[PDB]
Amino acid sequence: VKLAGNSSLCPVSGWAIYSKDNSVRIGSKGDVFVIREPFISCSPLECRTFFLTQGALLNDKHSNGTIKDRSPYRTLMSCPIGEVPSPYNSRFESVAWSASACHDGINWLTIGISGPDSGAVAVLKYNGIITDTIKSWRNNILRTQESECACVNGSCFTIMTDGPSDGQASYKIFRIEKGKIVKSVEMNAPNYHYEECSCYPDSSEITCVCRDNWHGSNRPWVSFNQNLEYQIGYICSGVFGDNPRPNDKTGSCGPVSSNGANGVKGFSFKYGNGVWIGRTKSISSRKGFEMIWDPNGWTGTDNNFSIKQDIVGINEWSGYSGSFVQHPELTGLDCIRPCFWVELIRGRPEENTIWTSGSSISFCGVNSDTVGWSWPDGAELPFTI
Amino acid sequence: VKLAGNSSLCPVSGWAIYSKDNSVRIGSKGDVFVIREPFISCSPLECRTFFLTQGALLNDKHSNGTIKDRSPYRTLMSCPIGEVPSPYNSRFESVAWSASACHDGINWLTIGISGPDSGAVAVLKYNGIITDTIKSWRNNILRTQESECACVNGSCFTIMTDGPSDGQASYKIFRIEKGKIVKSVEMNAPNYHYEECSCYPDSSEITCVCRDNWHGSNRPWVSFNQNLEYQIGYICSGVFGDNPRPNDKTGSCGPVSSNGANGVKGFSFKYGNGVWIGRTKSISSRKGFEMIWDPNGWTGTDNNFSIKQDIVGINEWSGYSGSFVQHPELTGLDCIRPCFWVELIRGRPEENTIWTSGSSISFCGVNSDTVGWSWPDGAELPFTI
Amino acid sequence: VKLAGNSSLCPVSGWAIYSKDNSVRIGSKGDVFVIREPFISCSPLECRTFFLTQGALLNDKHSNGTIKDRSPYRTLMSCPIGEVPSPYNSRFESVAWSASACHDGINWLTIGISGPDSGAVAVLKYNGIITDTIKSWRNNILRTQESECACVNGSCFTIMTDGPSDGQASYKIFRIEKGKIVKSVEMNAPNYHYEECSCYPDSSEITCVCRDNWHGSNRPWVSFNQNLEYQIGYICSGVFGDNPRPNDKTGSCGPVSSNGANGVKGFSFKYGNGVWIGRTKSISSRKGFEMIWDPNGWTGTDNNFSIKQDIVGINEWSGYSGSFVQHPELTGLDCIRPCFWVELIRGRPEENTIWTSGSSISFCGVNSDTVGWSWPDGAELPFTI
Amino acid sequence: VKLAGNSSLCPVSGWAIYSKDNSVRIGSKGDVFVIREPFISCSPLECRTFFLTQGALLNDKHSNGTIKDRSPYRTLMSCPIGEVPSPYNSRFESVAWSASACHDGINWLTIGISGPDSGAVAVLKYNGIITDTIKSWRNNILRTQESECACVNGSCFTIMTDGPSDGQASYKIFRIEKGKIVKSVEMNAPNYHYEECSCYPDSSEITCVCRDNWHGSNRPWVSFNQNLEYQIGYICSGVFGDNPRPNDKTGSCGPVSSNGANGVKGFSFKYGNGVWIGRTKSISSRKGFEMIWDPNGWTGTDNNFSIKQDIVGINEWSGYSGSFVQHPELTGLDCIRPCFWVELIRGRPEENTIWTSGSSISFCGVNSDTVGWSWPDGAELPFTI
Repeated sequence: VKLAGNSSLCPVSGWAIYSKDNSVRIGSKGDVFVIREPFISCSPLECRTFFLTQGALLNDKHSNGTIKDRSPYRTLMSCPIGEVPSPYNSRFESVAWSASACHDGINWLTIGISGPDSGAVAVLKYNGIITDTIKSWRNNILRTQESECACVNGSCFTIMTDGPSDGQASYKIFRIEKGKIVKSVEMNAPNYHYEECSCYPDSSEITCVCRDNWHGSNRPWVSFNQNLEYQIGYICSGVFGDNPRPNDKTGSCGPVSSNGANGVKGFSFKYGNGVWIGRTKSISSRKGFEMIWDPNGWTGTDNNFSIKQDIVGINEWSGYSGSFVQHPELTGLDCIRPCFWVELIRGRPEENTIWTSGSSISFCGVNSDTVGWSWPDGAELPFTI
Repeated sequence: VKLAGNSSLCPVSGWAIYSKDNSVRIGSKGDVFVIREPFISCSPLECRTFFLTQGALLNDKHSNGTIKDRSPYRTLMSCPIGEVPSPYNSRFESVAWSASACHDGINWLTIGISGPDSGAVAVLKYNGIITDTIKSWRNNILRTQESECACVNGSCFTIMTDGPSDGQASYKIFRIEKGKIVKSVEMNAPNYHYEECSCYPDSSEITCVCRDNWHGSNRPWVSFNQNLEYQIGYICSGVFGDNPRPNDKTGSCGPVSSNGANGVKGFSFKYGNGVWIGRTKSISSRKGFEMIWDPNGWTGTDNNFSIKQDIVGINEWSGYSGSFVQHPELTGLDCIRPCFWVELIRGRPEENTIWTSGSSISFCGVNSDTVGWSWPDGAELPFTI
Repeated sequence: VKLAGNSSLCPVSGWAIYSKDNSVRIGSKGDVFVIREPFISCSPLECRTFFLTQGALLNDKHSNGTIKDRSPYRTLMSCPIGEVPSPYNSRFESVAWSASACHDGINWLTIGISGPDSGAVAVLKYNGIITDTIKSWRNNILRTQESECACVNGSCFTIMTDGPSDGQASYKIFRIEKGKIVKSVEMNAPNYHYEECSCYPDSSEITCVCRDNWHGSNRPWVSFNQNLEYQIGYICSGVFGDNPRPNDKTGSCGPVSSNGANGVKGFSFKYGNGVWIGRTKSISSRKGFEMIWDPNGWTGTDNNFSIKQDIVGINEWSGYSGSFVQHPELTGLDCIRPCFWVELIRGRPEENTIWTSGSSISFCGVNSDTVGWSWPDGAELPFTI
Repeated sequence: VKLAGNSSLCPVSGWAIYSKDNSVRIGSKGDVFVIREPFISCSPLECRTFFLTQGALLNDKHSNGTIKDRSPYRTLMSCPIGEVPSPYNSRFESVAWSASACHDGINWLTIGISGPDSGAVAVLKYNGIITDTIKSWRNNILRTQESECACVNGSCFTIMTDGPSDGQASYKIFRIEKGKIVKSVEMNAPNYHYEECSCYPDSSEITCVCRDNWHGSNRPWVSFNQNLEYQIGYICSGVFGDNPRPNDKTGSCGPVSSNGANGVKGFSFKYGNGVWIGRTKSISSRKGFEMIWDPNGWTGTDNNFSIKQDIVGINEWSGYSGSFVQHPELTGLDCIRPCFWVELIRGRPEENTIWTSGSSISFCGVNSDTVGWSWPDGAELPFTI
């Protein structure tokens, strides 16, 4: 059966920890991959964790210099949620250095980009069979969401970027039906930057929250229906979500350019005028993580919020964060439940090692009593390599 | 398709060894988890072993100081019975430092407690989906059975404790239907201590034998129906149950306080006025194990018994002990078969290592010819690390 | 649907290699068990290899002194045919130091003996549930076939021995229906010895060829119907079967006491008056293996034969040998196909190591063109331990 | 339902990266086999990778001298596509040093040759059961395709060679129906050499492209219907196929003998008069790989082509190459899709190691936009052994 997306998003007041993966603690002795960008996607029977292996095992000589991110060895794989990425319990999905995966209620769809920086090619697979193929239209690094896409009524929607990472790029929205592209629309967004977007279906409509890697320290968004009729803007809130970001002050609808020249992959949930902002705790480095509920944070420019929940302590390393969705066909409720994941990066950029790998944690929103704590990666670096 | 639980408990005269796990012998070279409290639960198709990993492998540098029991890295996992807990053959269940799991004949229910000591939160999962959530009441260490619960007619019953571990705590009984809490009742038991209960169904009723960690050297019990109408007391037999216990003498129906200040998790089966007491051979440390049949132990205060069976030698290390049952929907008989498991702890508290891990053995009650022997953990400590 | 054993045994003229296990070559780096007596049993869907793990991994410090054969750590496990006995791909069956397993077309039956020498107890499991239990009746040592048993209709037939290994013991035949013993008969065989039998069904009758560890260098046999009406004797051929055997000469109908004081587990197939003898190439040590077709070997005492096939070279180590059967419900033919397995022992009793482990090979009987070769264990001893 | 063939080969204009396993650069730490001659075969549900293990793990003392390609330890195994060949995730198929496997839409058929050089015997298995067995004729090294065969209307067709590898051999075509050899025809091809052929079905007929190991630097071919009515010849193109080959010039319809003393396993697809030649970039050693589209290459002797795609760089090691097919019963299209695989050999023959192992990559043909790149093996030799 298909996967309808006509039911609105569940209102939540807290987040309960779903899964925790101890990849780097177990990888000092066991055989686990050196992974990056570990997003989670769910199916009407189970939820899988998708990661981008670098072709090497942890605590090995082939994990040297894994700060590189575009090599002919990166592959997309998947393992059951909560389990370490290992060669003996992972499933091969595609060969890619940028990827995304979804389930339309019948079969898995995976998009994977692999090729030269000028002329990369995206290969679409439906049930493990190549169905369609895209090529770069502006001859720069072609990127995908790095997260799961949104599938509504049997059609799955993704966003791809092509162009400079510090200038004006080109943005495209795709509608995919059973692995074949049936409609693509190029966004007309001058003075905007969309990159590594997190998309969820709400009311037969798709909402994506992206990162501005050029001149924005808040987060842009785009919303479109099944005919790809889009609306663009930024999240107007004093609770900035990007990293690096300035200290909290009055935001604006336009790209706020105070400390916005890079970013980290993030997300947010729209609840009318409110937002559930998930950001780090350090305005300079990727340290800590927290959840903030701003009652009027989607259109009102002030730094006042209502609820804050602690997820990772301010002294513990953090990284990419994205959002996934559990449909009523799986949970059994009458609405769509929001969930999210966080990646805990530990390695070369900020520590004196030769590699770079990240563990993951996952939370799901509930209407019950929840507590805030710190669930970090308890690895003891450096390793023996 | 759901478990009825309306049959009486099978009368037995002996115990036949069901499974044995050589986790620590194999973990010196292989990749196995550092586990603790490995209870067992059965389903209408198979029986699983549930353990609480610390997030590190045996013979690894991350197994240092695993005598700690409440950390953000402890997770609940499960593996098929008789198999070593390994990253490559285990299934992730929940994130918890105190957990219990059950099967109501349709789907698996797992309760998992994780959070701060003052404010811990229990997350209930039905078929891998978060369904309900509980929070601590008295803001002390919220703890659960550490063993499987009892499911009768589609409802599963558990007991949770909240308060001092050497004083008067608060005790609660829960009824769970398809992951949602339907009814909770707070026990009114002055001068009692209930902790780490082992519950089994018998004639549509639930009986739990718990651990008195405050002033009792015998074991308390509680019995309730599906409406949570409870009866409380102590197992008044001269054959004491806890590990720090006096030499055998006339017991009492109230808490006997001679050597009882820090118990160990155990069990017992009621057969009218009789009991099947499972205890350790040493009254000082967790060494040895045996099963004793007292014909009038549940109500008569004398130290005379009838049958004793040897399960672990007096010079071999022992640990936690709990009880599980096999329903007629699985065995095919007309009554509920009693079974139990023992954990064999090897590590820091009594040996000169840096870690603490435990293997397990299992026994099933039969009406045939059985022998008493010693089935210890044949590990040779210390390890390389 | 249950297995019927009414179709006669297939006439064959050669043996084609079925599977080969490189357990010891792979176990120098990988994690494989230290196994012994690796028999094979088939099911209407697949064939499994059953072995007796000793609780330790190969190339490990717990492999010291594995020449011992009765310890509380030995367990019966199973893995798919042709695959190494690894902890990550094996299934736990029972706790035993002497075991056998069978499939009656519906579910797996496993018998496992574990306990003291004087008082060992056999635990019968049907579909993983304990169903019946036997105790030693002469209180010396309780042994089983170490191979698969014969299943006709829903009943499976095994032979158990109890008594001296160098004197006169007591012999019993069991009929098992759905895990429960329905009829047992004690053999009256003065001046005979049956220790490790290989049983196959032919025409709704069961024939077992056993080991004489007291008198004879030839092999005894027993044949019985479903009511346990047995016939006893010895294989009257000049082509002797046991490993400590004399040079070929005229055989005898009773125990030939020339070099018969020990023995090795073996087999033979009856074809009227003919036999398919599987023996070792060395009359003093367990080296080499071959299959010999004697047209009148079952009753005619002469050393002349017709066909010989080489399976292991005379300079390569060999060991236990047994026979299994592929029923028409699996192969699809109209008769029962003969098959056999060989164990290749490498370790302490003949080499300068600290351990003792064995690999396995399998052959199937065919009416096509086949070749004789040597398929030994290519391990390079000693290891690094 | 059985595969039908019955449809023509899909016209393609490019090749999309399908799978890639990083076996050699994961086996430096993990446990992977020392494999050689991989190939991929697809079933109506999944595609498997078949390899010929040498009985030893990578980075182990038993990897010494893994260049002897005919030993009694080589076995045929299979693992899911894109996954490393490991003892814990691969299935045993047969014992062979020369093998091929196929799926007729119902069950897997595997052919495996193992035995002496003069007297090797091929064992045919259907659904894991030995069904037929065939023996050598000219008492030389009996070879099979080393690739998947072609199954049309429930019958699978293979080619075997027997005779000198530098002279005139004997070639045979087999039709196999449910594991039993139905019809065999001996090819009458004087002054031809057929070896290691790659066969695909097209319009209910079989076309095979082989290697000439005696005096040809181009590639021979053979095409036959279901009654084994064959047509023989050579690929008449100036774009030569074998690895030892001269510089491009006008080809010939016979065995062009310039540098044809040896060869490497390869393939080609016929599209009327055109060819899709897959060859290496180095005319002396096995380095690089590319696909070339010659519009009239099958019959027109000129060196002009129209399309070239880069798959491995000229400075990266390459090896065997073969072709497989995805039927409409799996993809869902209306025609047969062509795909191919490449093996990346790294080890003793060309580098200063003690072993020889190869990774693999796979491509499938599409009518979309594709890019040429280099997807080599990123191993860093020598290892620690």
